[PDB]
Amino acid sequence: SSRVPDLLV
Amino acid sequence: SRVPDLLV
Amino acid sequence: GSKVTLVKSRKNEEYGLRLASHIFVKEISQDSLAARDGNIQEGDVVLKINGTVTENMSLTDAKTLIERSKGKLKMVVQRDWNS
Amino acid sequence: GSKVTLVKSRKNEEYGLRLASHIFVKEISQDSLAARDGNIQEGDVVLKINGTVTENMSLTDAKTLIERSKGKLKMVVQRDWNS
Repeated sequence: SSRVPDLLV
Repeated sequence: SRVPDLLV
Repeated sequence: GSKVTLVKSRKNEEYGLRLASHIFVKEISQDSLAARDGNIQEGDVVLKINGTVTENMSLTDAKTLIERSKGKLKMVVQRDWNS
Repeated sequence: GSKVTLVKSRKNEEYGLRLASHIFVKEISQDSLAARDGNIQEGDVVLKINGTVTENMSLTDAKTLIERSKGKLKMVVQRDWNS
């Protein structure tokens, strides 16, 4: 994945 | 769901 | 990994695709709440967060659903080999 | 089919989840450009659209990526591992 950051929770 | 599929 | 090219012959044509999205568990951190839970696994497709269907939902909207309940996170997940 | 409840014990505690998204081909219309192409199958994950990687992207993001190319559409698709 790139450009859209991941969702870290 | 409330969010519809994307049709193209 | 297959490159595909679809070329229209008219402006009003359609490609013929119904696209959808799934949210999935990409990684679980070591020594984390998720790591220690028996019921959630890397690869799991998340069907619901805190009572809300996540089918076709953006990660931005998923983040707001998660932040809504401070302290607890309820989900329904499905094994990737079951979806 | 699997219920998950993760309960924080501290305010700054994390869940330990990295959640990502996959856009996938839910359905292909009969006799369509996509159907007649042969290289796309239902279940395929869309990895790239008009030269841009799609991972973590929303269906809205994909729609503008698709509309960027006026008459034509390029993608990279990949089989669902469990098909």
